This record gives sequence, C-alpha cells and structure tokens, in this order.
Amino acid sequence: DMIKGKQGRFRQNLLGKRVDYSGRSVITVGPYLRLHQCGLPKKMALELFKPFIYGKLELRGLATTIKAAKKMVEREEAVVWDILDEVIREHPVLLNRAPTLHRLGIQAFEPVLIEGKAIQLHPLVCAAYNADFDGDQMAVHVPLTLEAQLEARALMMSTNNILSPANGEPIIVPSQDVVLGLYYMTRDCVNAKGEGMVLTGPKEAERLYRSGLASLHARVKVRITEYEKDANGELVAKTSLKDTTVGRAILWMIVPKGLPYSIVNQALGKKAISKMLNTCYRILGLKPTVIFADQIMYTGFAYAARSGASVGIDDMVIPEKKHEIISEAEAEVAEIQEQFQSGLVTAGERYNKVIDIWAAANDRVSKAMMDNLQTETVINRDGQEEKQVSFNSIYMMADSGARGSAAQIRQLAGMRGLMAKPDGSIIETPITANFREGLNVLQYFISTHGARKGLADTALKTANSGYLTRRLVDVAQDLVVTEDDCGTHEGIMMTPVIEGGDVKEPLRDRVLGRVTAEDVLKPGTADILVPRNTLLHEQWCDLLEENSVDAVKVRSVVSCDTDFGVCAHCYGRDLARGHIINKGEAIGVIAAQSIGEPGTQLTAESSIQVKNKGSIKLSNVKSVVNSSGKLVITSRNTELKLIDEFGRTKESYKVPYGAVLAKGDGEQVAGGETVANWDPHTMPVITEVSGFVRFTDMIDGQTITRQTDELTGLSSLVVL
Amino acid sequence: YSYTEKKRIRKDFGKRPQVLDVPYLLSIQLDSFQKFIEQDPEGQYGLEAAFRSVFPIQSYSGNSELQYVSYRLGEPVFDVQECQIRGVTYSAPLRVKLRLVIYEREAPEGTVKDIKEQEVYMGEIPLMTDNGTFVINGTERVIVSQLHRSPGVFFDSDKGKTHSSGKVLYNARIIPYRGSWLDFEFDPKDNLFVRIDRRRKLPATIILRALNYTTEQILDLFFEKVIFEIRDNKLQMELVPERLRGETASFDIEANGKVYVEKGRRITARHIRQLEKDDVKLIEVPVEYIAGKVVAKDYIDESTGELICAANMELSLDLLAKLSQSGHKRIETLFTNDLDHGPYISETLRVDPTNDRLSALVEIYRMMRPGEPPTREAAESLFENLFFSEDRYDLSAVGRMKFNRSLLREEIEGSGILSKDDIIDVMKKLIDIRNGKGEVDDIDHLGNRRIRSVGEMAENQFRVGLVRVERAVKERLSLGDLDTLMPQDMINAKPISAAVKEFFGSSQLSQFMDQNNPLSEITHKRRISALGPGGLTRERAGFEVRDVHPTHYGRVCPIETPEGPNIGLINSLSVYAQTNEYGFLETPYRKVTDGVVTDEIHYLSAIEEGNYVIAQANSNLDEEGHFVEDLVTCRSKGESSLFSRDQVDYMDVSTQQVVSVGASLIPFLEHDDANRALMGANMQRQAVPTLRADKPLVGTGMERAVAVDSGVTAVAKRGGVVQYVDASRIVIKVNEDEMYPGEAGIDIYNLTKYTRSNQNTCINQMPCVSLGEPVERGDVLADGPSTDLGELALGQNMRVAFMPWNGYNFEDSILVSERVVQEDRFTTIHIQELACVSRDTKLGPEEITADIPNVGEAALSKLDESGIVYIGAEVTGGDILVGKVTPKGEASDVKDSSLRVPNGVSGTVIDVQVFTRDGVEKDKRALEIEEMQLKQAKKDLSEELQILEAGLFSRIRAVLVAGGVEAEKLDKLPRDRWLELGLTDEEKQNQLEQLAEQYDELKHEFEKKLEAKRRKITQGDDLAPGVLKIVKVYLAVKRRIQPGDKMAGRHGNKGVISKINPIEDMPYDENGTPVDIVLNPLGVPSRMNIGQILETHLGMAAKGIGDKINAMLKQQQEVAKLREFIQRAYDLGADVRQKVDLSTFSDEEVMRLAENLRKGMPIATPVFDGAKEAEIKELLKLGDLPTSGQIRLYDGRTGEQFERPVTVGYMYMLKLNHLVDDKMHARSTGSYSLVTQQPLGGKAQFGGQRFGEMEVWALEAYGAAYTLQEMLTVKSDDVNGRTKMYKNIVDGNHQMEPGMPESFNVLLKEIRSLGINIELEDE
Ligand SMILES: [Mg+2]
Ligand SMILES: [Zn+2]
Repeated sequence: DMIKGKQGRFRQNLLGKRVDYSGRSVITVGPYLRLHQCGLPKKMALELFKPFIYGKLELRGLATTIKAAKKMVEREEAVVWDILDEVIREHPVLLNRAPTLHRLGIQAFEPVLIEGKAIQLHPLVCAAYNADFDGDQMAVHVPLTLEAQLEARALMMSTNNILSPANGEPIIVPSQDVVLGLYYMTRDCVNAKGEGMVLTGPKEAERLYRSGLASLHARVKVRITEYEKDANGELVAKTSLKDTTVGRAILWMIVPKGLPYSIVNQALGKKAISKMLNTCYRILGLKPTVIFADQIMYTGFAYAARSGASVGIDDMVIPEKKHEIISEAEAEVAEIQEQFQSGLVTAGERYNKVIDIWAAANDRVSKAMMDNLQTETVINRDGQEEKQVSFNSIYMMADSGARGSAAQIRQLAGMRGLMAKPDGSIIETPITANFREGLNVLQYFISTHGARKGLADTALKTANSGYLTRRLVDVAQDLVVTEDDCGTHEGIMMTPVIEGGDVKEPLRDRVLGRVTAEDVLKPGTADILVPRNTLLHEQWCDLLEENSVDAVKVRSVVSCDTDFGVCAHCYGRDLARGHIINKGEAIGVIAAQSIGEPGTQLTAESSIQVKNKGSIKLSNVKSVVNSSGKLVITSRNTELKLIDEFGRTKESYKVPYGAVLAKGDGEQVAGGETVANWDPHTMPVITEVSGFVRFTDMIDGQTITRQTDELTGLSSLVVL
Repeated sequence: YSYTEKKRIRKDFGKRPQVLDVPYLLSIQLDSFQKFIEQDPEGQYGLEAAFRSVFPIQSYSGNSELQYVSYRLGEPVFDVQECQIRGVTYSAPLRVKLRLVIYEREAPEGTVKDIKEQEVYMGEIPLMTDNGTFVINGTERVIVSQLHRSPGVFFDSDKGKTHSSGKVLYNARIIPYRGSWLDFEFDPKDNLFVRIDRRRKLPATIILRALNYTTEQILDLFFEKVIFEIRDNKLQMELVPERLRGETASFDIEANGKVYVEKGRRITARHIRQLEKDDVKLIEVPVEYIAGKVVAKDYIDESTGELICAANMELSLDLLAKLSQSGHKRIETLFTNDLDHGPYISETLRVDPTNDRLSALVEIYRMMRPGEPPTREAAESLFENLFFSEDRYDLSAVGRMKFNRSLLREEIEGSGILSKDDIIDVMKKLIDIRNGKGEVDDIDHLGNRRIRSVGEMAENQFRVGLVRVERAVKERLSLGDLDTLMPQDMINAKPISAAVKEFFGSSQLSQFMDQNNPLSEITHKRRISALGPGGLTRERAGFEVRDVHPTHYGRVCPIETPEGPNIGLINSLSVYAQTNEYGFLETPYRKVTDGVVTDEIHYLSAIEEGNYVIAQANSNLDEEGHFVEDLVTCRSKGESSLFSRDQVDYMDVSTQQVVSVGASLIPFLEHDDANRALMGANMQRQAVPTLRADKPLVGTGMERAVAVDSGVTAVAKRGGVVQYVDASRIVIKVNEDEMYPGEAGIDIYNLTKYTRSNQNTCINQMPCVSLGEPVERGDVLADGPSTDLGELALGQNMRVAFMPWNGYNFEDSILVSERVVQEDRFTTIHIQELACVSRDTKLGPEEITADIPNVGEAALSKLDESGIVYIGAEVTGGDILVGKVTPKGEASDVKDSSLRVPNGVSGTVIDVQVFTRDGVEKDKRALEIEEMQLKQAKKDLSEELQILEAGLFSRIRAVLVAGGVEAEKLDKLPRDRWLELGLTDEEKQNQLEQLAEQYDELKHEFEKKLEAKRRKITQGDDLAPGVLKIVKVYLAVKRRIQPGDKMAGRHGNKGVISKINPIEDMPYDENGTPVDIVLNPLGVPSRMNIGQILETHLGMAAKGIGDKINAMLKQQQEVAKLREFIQRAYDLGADVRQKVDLSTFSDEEVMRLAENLRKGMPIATPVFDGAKEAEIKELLKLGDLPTSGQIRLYDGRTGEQFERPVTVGYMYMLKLNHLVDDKMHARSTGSYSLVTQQPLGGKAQFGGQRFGEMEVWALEAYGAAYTLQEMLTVKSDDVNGRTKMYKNIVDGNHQMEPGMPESFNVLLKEIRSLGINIELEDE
C-alpha cells in the first residue's frame, strides 16, 4: 500500500508540487518597456529576493549579523533599495501564465522596479502568452542556482524566442494598436497641405510634419539613399528620387540598412508588416529584427495617439438602399408562400427556396453597404473632383486588420443573416435589424440561443483538447535526437498537394528546411541542381522555383535508421532558431505541444472544368477508342493531371470508369472548357464490341424476374 | 407624485403605456413560507397536511390510539436584530395537541379512557424574516427554489445510440413523488421489457401475472380478433373490410359469386370501394391462408377434454384438422399485420419463463432480494405494499392530475396509490406509440418541469421527522405498558428538530447571502437551481438540457446565468412570472376581445400558452386597443410569423417581461450582443458600494423598485410627520387620521451604522429627510448601502473619451486621471471580523487578562486594563488584538496565546463584542455593551411614557378647570403638584382617582417592560459545550483605487487600471475641462456592444443640460426662467408617458428640485422601448452641443490639436470586487506542511504556486534540465537541500551541491525491504 497506488508514492510524490520563491499578480501594459524586460513591483521584488538581499547586505558589511539584516529590511531604508537595485541588474525571472499550452507560455525577462502592485508585461509578447488585460493574472518564479540563471538568459529569453516552434513564422508581429497607427501613417490622400514639394531627405520631412507646415500624408518627391548588400556582405548605396508620402519617409527613418525601400511604399497593413519582419529577419538576422520591432512599436503607438481615431454613432453608415431590399425580399417570400398554400410545392421545397432567397438578399445588402462605406470619400483636388479609399474610422479598423472582419462590419451595418435553431435547422425569417438599429424580443432571444450554444461548444472543445494533448505529450516524451547522421539513403518523395482546382499549398514552403535524399537533376540529365544531402534554406528553395522541380525525395524521420532516437539530418532544421537541429533536443515533446495547443478553434461533380490554359495528361490508364470516337476509360483508378507551359502539374482530377471524354493527350484546352462528362448519380457499364447479347447462366425466374415493356424495348430485368 | 419622487424626478422615455405595475419582487419566498405555516382547517398544503398524513398512530393491535387536534406556533423569543447580534437562530416553538385513547381490551372496543396532553412542546422551527430570508446562526441564509421533473408518466424515445441500426426503442417511465419507480422499455427484437426502478429488464407479462390475469384475458384485452366460421365445409372467414388497410393480398378474394381481388394483387382502392358498397361480410378462403395464422384462446376439445392448441400457438394443418373434426364453429385468431400491428405481447409471453402467478411473484422476490428462499406471503405483502399501500406509495395531487391528463382521462382527482387500470392504460399507450399513433415528450418543456420552493421541501423534511418519531412512538406504545405513562415522556423532539436544522443549515440549496449589492440580494432570492436533492448532477447532464427552449419566453431569463462550468443550469427567474397552484410557472397576458385589447390580465402556464397565438408587446395600439397593421407578428407553437388582426387570443403585458431584473437594469440592451449582455449582468452583480453613491445618468426606471423591494432601505410603516432626526434614528409622529385609538404612541425607526456584510463590505444607512418634513406611508426615509433617494446607484458616472493614448489603453486596459483619486470617489470601506475564543481545557481554563508574559508595554499601550483594544485605536499587521494566556500544568504564564492582527492588514477597531453563556465573572466590555443597549431602551421607553403622560396631564388640567377655574396658581407651580391638589367633592373627584390609578398602571407597565428588556439583555446567549467565552473584534479599512484594480461598465466592457496620469497630461477641450477616463476604441468593432456609445452620447446630453442649469442657477436669474427651462426640457418631443408640469408647489419644491438636478438630469430609457437616436440628437442640440456628439480635443501634455474630433461623454462605471491588493501575493520561504513537507497552500498562510505537470512539459520542451532539478528537490520538498541552499545564499555564493534525492534513497530502502534485490550499478 505504501508503494503501490496514487496516495502512496510515485503517482503523487513526483507529480505536481508547490515551489518556493514564487509569486503571482495581475498584468498590465507598460508600453515604455524594452522587449527584453518587464515591470516588477517593488514590494514583490523585495519579498522574492529577500535572501539575496541579506547575503549582499552582509557582504557589504552594512549588517553585522543576519538578524540585523532582517531588522533593516523590515524598516526598509535607502540602503535596502540600493542593494536591491544592485542585485537585480542582470538577474532574470521566469513568467508563466496558468494554461501553458506551448513552450512560449514560460519566458524569462529582466525586471525593472516600478511602483504599484501590478506586473507590467511587454505588449508584443502578449500574443505568445494568449494574455488579455481583463483580470488575467500571471505567476513569477525566481531561478536560484547559477546554472538555472545561465539557462534562462541563454535558451528561454524573450528575444531568443521570436519564431514559433510549430511553424517558422514570427510570433511577435504587431497586434492591434501598432498596426492601426502604422496603417494611418502610410495611407495617402489626393490633396492635402504641402502637395508636391520636393524634399532633400526624411529629416526635413519630419521638420515639416512636426511644425505643422505639411500634412502627415501628402504626395511628395523625396531623395532617398537605400543600401543593398549585393556583394559578399558589402553595402552599396543607391540614391534616387522616389514619389511617396511624408509619413512613409518618417517611417523609413527606423528601417535598418539592408532593406529595399519598396517594402514600406505600400498601404502597410497586418500582412505587410508581418512579411516586412519576415524579410528583415531572413536577410539581416536577429538583433536588427528585435530593434526594428521595438522601433515599430514606439512609432506606431505615438502616431496612433496623434491620429486621434475614435468611433461615433455616425461612423457606421446604414446603406441607403437597405429598406428597398427588405421590402422586395418580403414581397418575394410572400408570393412563394401564397404559391405554397395552393399546393404546387412541398414544404421542404418552400423551405429551401425561402432560405436561398434570404441568403441572396443578405449578400446583396452586405455588398451594397460595403460599396457605400468603403470608397465614399469624393474629395476634390484643385479643379475637378476625384474619389479615393475613404477615411472612415471603422473602415480603417476593418481594413488594417487591427480588429474586426468584414463579417462584423456586416453585423453592425447590414442585416445579421440567418440563424440556426437548436437542432441546426435555419429559421425562415432572418434578423433584418442590426445593432446600430434595435432588435425586438424574438430576434434578440434567437441570438441569445446562438451565443449560448457557441460558448458551451467552446467549453467542451477546451476540455477535449486538454485531454488529447495530454495523451500526445505522454506517448511521445522519450524520443530524443541522439545521433548526428545515420547515413541512410531512404527517404520520402514529397510533392505539393494539389487538391483539385489549384495549388492549395506550394512546394517551397513544404520542402523548406529538409535535407535531400539524393541530388535532383534538371529536366535534362547530368545537370545536378543540389549536391547530396544539403539543408534546403531559402536560397535553395528560390533556386527551385526558377527551375521546375516538381517532386523531391527528402530524408524523413520515419525512415531514419538510428537506433533509440533520431539523427539530426533525417529531422531537419526547423526551430525557433534557424540552423540544423542540435544533438540532444527532445523533439518529441515540442512536436506534441505544437500539434496539441492550436487545437482549440476547430469545429454533383458532373463535368471537369480546366481552370488555367494547359496541356492535359492522363496518368495510370489504358483506354480503348470506340466507334463514336471517344477515349473509353476502362480503369477505375484513372487520373487526369494538367501540365502548364513550363512543365508543372497545376490541376489534378480523378476520372472514374465510364466518364465520357472529349480531349485525349497533347491537346491544349482553353480556359474553363468542358473536357469530360459523366452521369453524377450513375456509373454505366460500357461494352467494347458489338453483336447480339447471349444469355449464359441467365435463366428466367430463378435469379431474375422478367418484367418487360412493349416494342420500344423497355425492360426491368434485374440482376440483383 | 410621491414626496421622494417630487424631490427628484427622472426624465422618462418610453412610448407604450404600462398597464401592469411591477409586482413585489420577493413574492416567491414570502408566499411559499406563508403557505408553509398557513393555519388552515381543511387539510390543504401545509404542516397540517403532514400531521393528518402521519397520524392516527394505532398500537401494534394494542388498542391504544393517538389522535391529533391542532398545532400552535409560539411567539419568537428573539427579534431579528438582537438575534443577529447574539448569534442564535431566529425561530418559533412548535406545539401540537394530541390525545391518547385506551379502549376495551379483550372486549368489543369502547372508549375506556381518553387523556389530553398539556400542549406538548415538539421543537423549534426557524421563522422567515420580513424580507424573505433565514437567520440560522447569525448568518443570513437563502433557500433557492429547485427546478425538477414533475411526477407522472413520460414516454421517451432515446434514439440514435440504439445499436447504431436505427431501431428507435421507446420507453414509458412512471415517477412518483414518494415511492419506487416503474419503467417499461423495448429491446432490438421489439419485445417489451419491464425494469423495476433500476435493475435488469424482465418480460412485462410477469407483472400482468401478478395482477391475476390469465393469458387469454391479456390477449383479449390487447389484440384485435379475427373470426373463422366453419359452415358445412372449409373455413369461411368473417371479414371487416376496413381492416385490410395497407396489405398485399395473400389469397384470391372472391365474394358473392364474383372474384374481386385476384390472388397476388394488393387490394386497391377500387376493390375496397366495390367490396364496401357490396356489403361483403363472410368469404370462403383457401386453407393455405389459415395455415399460417396464430390462435388466440386455448381451444380444448369440449367433448373428450384433451387440449389441442394453447393460447398463442402457431397453426399447422394437423391442428386445423383436429379442431374442425372436434366441432369448433367459431375460431378466434390473431391479427398480425407485419406492418402496423405486431405480435409484441405474444413474443414477450413466449420469452416469459414464468407461467403461474406464484412463479411470477417468486421471480420478482428473487429479483429484489437475490439468494434468500422466497416465501409466498412475503412476496404477497411486498407486492401489496409496493404500489397499493397508501403510506409507502403516494404520487400526489399534482402527480395524479398530470398522470390522468397524460392518458387523456377526464377525471382529475384520483387515489394516491397506483391502481391496476393505470398500468394497463399506460401499457396500451406505450404499444400505441410503438405503432406510431403518438408523439414522444420532450423533457425540456416547462410544462414538464416543476418548481419546488422552500415550504414544500421543509414540509417533506418535517414529514420525514414525523415518520421516524411515529415508528418510535409505535414501538414504545406496543412494548411498554399502556395506562401508566403520560404522553410526554414518550415523545422525543430532538431528532425532528435535528433534521429540520440540518436541512436549513447544512444543505446544498441553503447558502450564504451574496451580500455586497442590493441587486445581488434581489437576484439571489429569485433563483431556480436544477442541482440539489433530486437534481441533475452537473457533469453527466447534456448540452441539450442547458439550451434555451422556446417555452422560456416570459418565464425564465434567457440572458442571466453564470458563465462558468454550470452555465444554463441556473436560469434566474423572469420579472413577472409566478408559480401555479400546483407549482408550475405562469406569466401574465392581456386578454384580446376580438377587436379591442382589454385591460384584464390572465396568468397562463406553459401548456395553455402552447395552444394560442400570442401577440407581441411592441405592437401599435391606437386609443381603443386595435392594431394599426392588418397583419401582426405573433407566435403560436414556439415559432413567430404573421397572423391576422382578428386571430390573436392574448398579448404580452410589457416589453420588460422577457428579462430578469439584472438584465432589465442595463440601458440600451437592444444594441448589445447576447454574450456581452450576459457577462455585463453577471459582472454588474459584483459591484461594491462606494462612499457616496449618487445615481445613474442613464437608467431604466427600475432602480426605485429594486431599492425599495430589497430590505436595505428604511421605509415608513405609518405615515406622519418627522419629529426628530439624528444620524442613528428617525422618530416620526403619526398623523391623527391613521393614529390607532388605544395605546398608539409614535413611530421610531432605529438605523444601522457600519456593520460587516457577508462579503466584508460596510452596511450603513443615511437619513434622507430633515426636521419637519411630512412623510406618507411607503416613502423612503433612509438610504441603504449604494442607494440614493430611493434609486439604485451601483457605481459612478464619469467623463470618458474614446481614443488610444500612447498605448496605455492598448488592450481592454483602462487609463484614469489623478482627479478621481484626489477627489476620493472610488474609495470603499471594508471590514474584517476576528474572533478569540477562550475554552475550558482539562489542564485548566485559559484567561483573557491583560497580563501577558514577556511583551513590551508598547503592545499593552493600546489595551485597556481588561485586555481589549480601545475603540478607535490604530493597529497594524502583527499587533496583538487581545491578550490570552494558556495555562501550563505539571507555570500558567511565560507563554502567550494572544490573538494578533493577520499579516498585512491594518485598520481601526470599530467594534468589540463579548459572549459568555456561562456568565461566570462577567467582564468590563459586557458591562459597557449592556449599558449602551440599556440606555437606548430607557430613552425609548421614557419618550413613550412622557408623551402618554403629557396627554394624561392635559386631560387632568381639562378636568381641573371644570369645577372651579384655577389657572393663575396652577400653571406656575410644578406639574407633579397637581395630584396632591383637591377639588370640590363631585364626580370630578371620581375622575381624579381614575386618572391617578391609570397613571400608576402606566408606571407599573413601564417598570415590568423595563425588567423584561433587562432580563433579555442579561441572559447568557447559549454557547457550544466546552467554550467559556468569545470576543469578536471588527477592523475597518479604507481601500483607495490603485493601479491593477478591475473596473467595468454596464455593457460588458472591462479593464485593469493601468496608470494614473496627472491632470495636466490628460486631453482637454477648448473650455479647459480635462477628461476623466480614456477608453480604447478597438473594443467596439469586434465586441459588437454598441450600447456604450449611445450611453456615452445620451450621458453627455444629460450632463450638458445639468451644467447649463447649474450655470444659469449660480447667477440666480429668477424663478420664471428656471420654470420655463425645466418645462421645455421635460417635454422634449411627444409620445412620452411623463406628464409632469408646474402644478407642484410654486417655489420651494422647484428650488429643491433644481438643486438636485443641477448635477445632471437623470434619464430613463426602458430596455426595448428605448430612446432612438433622433431624440438624443435633439437633446444634445437643446444643450448647445455638437449634434454629432463628438468634440475637438487638445492634447494636454504636448498641446497640439488632434485631427478628426473624438467622442466624449459621461458613462456610468462600476468598480468590481476583483481588487488587486487581495490578488497580489509572493513568498520567499515560510511554513511547510506537516505530513508531506511541501509549502502550505493558500493566501492566508503564505503558500506557493502550483507547478503542474503542464509546466514541466513546457520546460522540458526547452533544454532546461537544471531548472527542473532545483524545482523538484531544492525548491519544495528536500529539507536538507532547502536549508543548505538558504545557507549558501546567505554566504553570498550562488552554487548548489548535486546528488540523488534522499526521497529516492528512501525508495531504494523500501523496495529493498521486500524480497527484491535492487542494486545501484557502477562502471
Ligand atoms: Mg483575461
Ligand atoms: Zn537518420
């Protein structure tokens, strides 16, 4: 009993304990912080670091004995704060948030002493923590031994973890306020103050904007010197006149050396900023990316505040033609209902008709509202007038990707679509009103049901997720990278998964960071493009797109030869860092976490139609041309792929047995031309030769029942 | 208008005229407990019912009967307030009249002796307070109503998961209130099985066997017969044409000379009509057709006696031949239509192993008590008592009514016990639905879900006590002798009172009052919980149960429910709903007389609502109850659509009736998403009362209803005139009209000053009225916590600007200006209670003295000689609250057990109480507390006596003036010198002795009343065994708002206060006024709560008007201007039900009303009949503000103007109970746990964070091996490791010494202690 069982030993003993030198409190914004630091309350810092304080106080001789150190700390004299400041300089602390889904739930920061009782958390990392400032609390641990300190500063520090371990993309991308400010900064206007004056550089652009002699966005000719490291790491200045806004120049001040000007020249939304950070990281490296992100934050916050963006009742414009659309759809539903009461259409058919017409009306009103609101600013230049992408504050919040999607804009200004009853069936009459207007009892009630069901779904989904991820991390824990290279030639031939219409996911992303199983040749033999196993970094991937490699055999972990673990080469590079995997990292647990944590937001075919102009190619088929002049398909596993101009398989379809074909092999098919035909709910059996049908073991009455019609040759002979 | 209403009128929007006024909100609880007590003659619901149910108690054939007459509720010994103070339960003694009768023994029974017991005391029953709560140990408890499945019969489907091949298997469940359950279910093979309450499923027919029915009787009762006559040869069948519905023809159906249906063609409608009009009864049929049928009865050979075919046996040619030769002319076969009418009872009979009644009873007995040999009479008695014993099996009046209604029987009133006809009809309906001529019921229908309130549950528990005690009295009366004992040694009250107090105290539905907000109280009392006894447990219950059924309309709130794991299982009750006579749910509706919408209201339950077409409240009626539109929007079967004018039977009473009180308080609900409305209400119930609550600028009008109906306000009982006003009591002189003639006196309302609420908040009442103001019955004299002049003021309304300000409001976080903390408007008072208990140990009692060993006189300085802190002394964490010494034996001193202030809490000692039930010694503090209460009692009694005495003296002067006027000498000599004076001997002298003796009687009543009060004050307040005395100390602490605290709005917007900025930095408009709150815009578009924006606009309009009137008033132009301005404001358009005007008094009340509205005129937008945008625009224009509601602002720090003007205006915000100072927590090293040496868990004790398995995995994903190493050994569990690490840190070096954990070495020794060789290898 002492050994076995939960209460006894192992199952409880070494499973989940309370530790010391730890605290917990509420988190707060603190924008002024550096990316690698965190605001820590004085009183918590003193309480945590108490023994350090005593040690340092005794070392400095300020206290004869330890009890005197306690008395001096409980009085809290200036010396105590000076010693605390001195000990804190480089000592890092660990921050943790209750549901640590992935390894970015725990990170180390350098603390900065502040007043107050709230922990100040750097904004950019909130996305990593899934942290929200609505009463969420955070825990703070102190690493004691020296090795723990070194480990925290090297492996776990915030600046060292910029790429997600799950996929390679950056995690610290600006979220909502920053992107809004930057969006405001880069957008241009047809006519403003300081139109068309020529500036010698960004510095006088700032002179002009800050003195109020020119608008923050106004089209202008500026001389700029961009740098390019085209040579073997040398920077060459190219200096020319570009046509841009003042704001884009002001932003250009921060941008590090290596980047092309083009990067900032556009509207600069969420995606644009993300890809900017991506390029900055891939080209320059870590430290410039960090500093550039910090600069982006500061400038975005500042100019968002200077913008003064707000939300008034008049900012959401009800489309003028809504009422007409509603009256028309109501008249149509009334006509279809009356034509139902006469009994020419079933109830289900009427249901379908009403639901479809209401959906169409919803789409119409949504599109009309989006047209009205989006580009409505018809402002005038010197003479005639012009029109441009509006400055409606809600529209900027939508388009920038800071908050909200088109759906919520619709939900504000359009009709809020159809609803689902408990069982999933859709109510016949929709909710025609919107939140700008007022709902009535029924429509509200319905939306209440909707929200209740949604929330309960999210709850159960979270429970199920937790359970699934626990099993995953349990099973795969022991796998570790033990060897550098097993030296096998085996590998998997990886292709881009082209499901039907087009290339849902390209090769380049699919192969990036995998070592090759063997050298791949150009479309012409003895033209080696990649030596034996090489790590495929961006440059090799780019090289592959200019050529036309379609499928690449790459070493996979499953085929790895190593005993009791895997070898570095079979795995590949992908990490929060960029380089090939290091011997010793436990990839099982990172893999299990990366697959588990994101799992909390998861809830006819008659004719083929070629989408893009290309040659048709049939794979794994053996046809027999008949008299009608058709390439008769006699194989059930027949495929029809599409080779493009430069030798690449764009579209792929599976053609079943018995589908009428039109074009064979070689023929170029025009855009959207019908190449095949077959009955959807019918697979015909096709005869290859002619003549009379002879019955063999086809006896009448025992296994078949002759139910035959008259001369015209109708029958119901049934081979069951 | 009322006087408090005339004080400050609230501008009310809203178009439809309120026909029904909001009922008393706490009706449920009070009415239920009233029904519980409810002395009534005819045994209806009520304790009376329980008594008559259990009595008469007859001896075990001893002929000594016990009869019940009536009961009486004793008068409570302790009033409510004193009961809270003294820590006892507020209750009434229950007394019952019984008679013991002894009849002739060994003789025809005749009343020999009858003895009447002298009003036996049968225990204490807690009483309910005026507000509808219960005081159980000096803590206010609430008994939440419980929703549960009503007794009766239900036919469920339980499909989908049945063997995954379709096969929808139906089932009928019979559930009684008291008694075992009955269940009928099917099987894949359509055989219908019975399963006693919760056992295995047996063939149903066994029960039919127990009911004494033979197989032939059953097949008669169930199956439709088919007749085969043999006339002169070969098998002619009597046929009912209509039976053929849907049947392929098996033979050639010839009739009357002509073949009609060819053999093989299914009978078509043409053939059916032909045969029907031809009137064909009998047709000869080939023997092959009958060669397959089944026989109904057990046909014996009547001649010889030998049996041939048994009941329900398949027919074969040989049996047909034997029957035909035996001479059987009339054959009864079964009709087995494989499509519609199946052989279900037949097949069950085949699988049924039991044959006789006795074998069925044996199998039944072997099911309940498997393994012990069943004896016949045991089974007989068991089965009899199972379903037909009045005592054990009772459904209800409600159960029986529902039972009869489900099976469509006209009779409503039945017998409690389950009769046989019930079961047979139930089985008939089950097989009927199994054929498909019926629908299954849905459990979620409110017509199937009944509400059990307090009185019903208390009655059940009391009945349980009664059945126990009846068994007890039964045995004692049986064994013991009959005539010696009297009927009070025999009956024990202890277990009954024990059961009642366990239920009231230690029950799931009986919980502490959530007491920080008036809204919290009112919503807690009107709650419906589906958990508790006979309640669903949370984890198994499915998602389908927690959905909102269309039946909930107007009965339960769709939006108010905790968002935690038990969402949907709480469902706060709607505003207007009531309970039926039977405990169902009903809602009001206005009757519709074909054209006119009349004004009589009828309450409809769920089922009645289901049938009719109900019109919506927001339907336009013009002056005579007619709908303006020809086709109006209604709901009939839970689905809305358009119906004609002359079809609607009823109409909704008002728009508010859908939502609870909490949701009804939110303005502009119509513009908030349901999720954010839900969260808004749930949070709004957590707001803490501030120092001076003021009012919402944008309300809904319900604030006064909530404030009045909650018991937090002090409300006048008899109207009169306020005679004396103090900040502790309000004394009012009653008006002569309402003044009772004999022994009336005046009315005195004692107020309550700062006391501790359940949540540690302050509960203080302030007087509203002033000296000499007239008050009427039902006005609000004194304001409770967080209410002003009758209105609910949960929080405060401040000037917000929507903008991002250098990312300090980045996410939902909030920026706040230093003026709010300077002006102290968000500072709350909290109140902790501490208790020091001095018990009696066996080594000797501990002492409370102030003589405490080896403590410095600093600690004593704040203690009096008795050892209790002085009221008003400032204490800090660690200070000694009171001095106590534990005695030591085998010395008493040298150690201190004195209570100390908890660490890190510092406040002022506002109050101290001392409870010594023994009364040994008494103590100083008891003397002071007794004198404070006593002096008050004396003052009150003295006041009453002096008023009555003044009256008596006035009458004595009026008699003395008659019979010789004496006014010069009299008035200047003292008044007490008028009794000793004399008058001429007449009737007047008789009146003087009369008045002197009445004066004496008033004195004697005064003295005895005083003695009584002093006896009540002095007595020991009964404490638990072993405890000498207890001292409670209340600390009060003023907590100011600081960064990290949580603030919220009414619409679901939340935030943490991130920074306090200086006044100068905050944005300011041209006029120079800085904003108060800076709110993030990005919370609007994705969280589609637009109600806050309209609230901000309307609040700016209202505050603009208030500012304009304050400016115009400070210059004091003239009354005329004020009246004109206020009238033009109050009118504001049309369609409003306000109707105010200047009819009110001309000068004083207008000046007072202007003074109160100068801070901003309060608006009232009802929930769905609210204020449209145009009205807000108009009101903003009237104030001379931008019509768009946004203004240009200058940045107060830098001074440059902001482009694109921003929205500013006043919004009503609340500070929620999530206060940062409670959440923040840290530990370096501290106390560890006893058994497993891990650090304590908690906040009171230091306590560490829980490093869970998920965090281990997170760290493992990194290469962090050393962190885990310290985390597992050095940080928590290794004693030597922790001390070594402490010493190393103290030495100023930061290393560590590795090795195997000692716990691991212990593991080695423990495994090695077995016969297992486990070795530590080496290389
Ligand atoms: Mg949160
Ligand atoms: Zn390998």
